[PDB]
Amino acid sequence: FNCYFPLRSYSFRPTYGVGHQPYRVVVLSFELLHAPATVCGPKKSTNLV
Amino acid sequence: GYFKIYSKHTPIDLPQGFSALEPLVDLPIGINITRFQTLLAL
Repeated sequence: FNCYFPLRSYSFRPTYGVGHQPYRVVVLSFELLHAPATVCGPKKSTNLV
Repeated sequence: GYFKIYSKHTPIDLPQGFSALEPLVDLPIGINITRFQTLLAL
């Protein structure tokens, strides 16, 4: 009584609505510090005239 | 935050002569260093 397990299990089914559909989520957090930033984006190289 | 290592190798107290040191390695470590130690083989 008044004691519950803190974790509840999602009961997903393939016939549920959009409000209950399973969504896989990835959160990307980008941080910059005093160290030299190394996570660079791809640099497109133009042909040389 | 950049660790620069310059190296030079020569065939031969300190020898008397002149020899420039070319850069060897650049590292983006970004840590604080204030002390060091060598390593030996027995």
